Amino acid sequence: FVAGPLDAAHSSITLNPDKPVVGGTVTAIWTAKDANDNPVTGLNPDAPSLSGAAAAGSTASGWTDNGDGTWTAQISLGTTAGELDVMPKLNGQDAAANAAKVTVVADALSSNQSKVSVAEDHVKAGESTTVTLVAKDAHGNAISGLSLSASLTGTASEGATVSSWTEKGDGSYVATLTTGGKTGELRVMPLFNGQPAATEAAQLTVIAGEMSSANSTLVADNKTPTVKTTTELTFTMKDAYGNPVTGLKPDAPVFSGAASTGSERPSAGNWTEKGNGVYVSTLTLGSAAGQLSVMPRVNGQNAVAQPLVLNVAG
Repeated sequence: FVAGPLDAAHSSITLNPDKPVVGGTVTAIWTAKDANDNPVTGLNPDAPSLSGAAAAGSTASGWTDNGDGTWTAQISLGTTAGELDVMPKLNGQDAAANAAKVTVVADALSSNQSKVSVAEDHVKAGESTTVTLVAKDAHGNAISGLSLSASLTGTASEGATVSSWTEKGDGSYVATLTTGGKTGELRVMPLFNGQPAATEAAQLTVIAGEMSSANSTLVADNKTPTVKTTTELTFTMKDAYGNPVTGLKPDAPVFSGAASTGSERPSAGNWTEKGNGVYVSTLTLGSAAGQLSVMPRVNGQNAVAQPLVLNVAG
């Protein structure tokens, strides 16, 4: 017998498969029925209606009437990943109860389009920085849900580690890179299925750690200088691992004791780094004789365990 008019509330649409890849194909299967659930054939349907991010550049063939109430169309997908919503239409009106929805997935990870970056390109020994991976396919689609690892290379890779990765959405992933006690060059390559996930490794320099007052020393060329004369100060600065702390100018030292109390106070001149982590300054003694305690300062902190003690001669 002849079926009644198409009824959208009794009709449906399916897309097969779910998760097709960009540039691939997806099949649309529209089940057309009347209000008595009888199949509907011999219609003149409009072209399939495509929406969502993945509809861009996607094209549909005409609908094939299978003679059983099912109508099939092939969709050639564009290169944009994301949601694809498909609704059949008859004279501009919806011809199914709901649109069919799939996620069109990005293609294989492209090392050329993907990028790795480090928040700081100089990191102090023992400290950490953030590594960011932006993972993409050849068309520039962001790749979600990746399981990642990392490869560390270079002089400073021994003792350095990378944490678990955190996905931040839109194919962005972050991890913590912790350096160890070894200074020098370090390169980080995020890995996907054991292969490089980026064009080139992010590069950083591991520099000396925070200064260690226990490993640092201050000496003078004369332990008994006369009032108002000078003595050369030699300040050797190291981190907790014994690395020399280079390129870091100390502050003015702090003076206490009898020899710091005269009308003329002792004063240290500018520090010059003359050796690797070795800073030299000229100390001009004050007008008062007696014991002088000299405490070097670096970034507002005491730079040695115990002060240099001088006995200033009258």
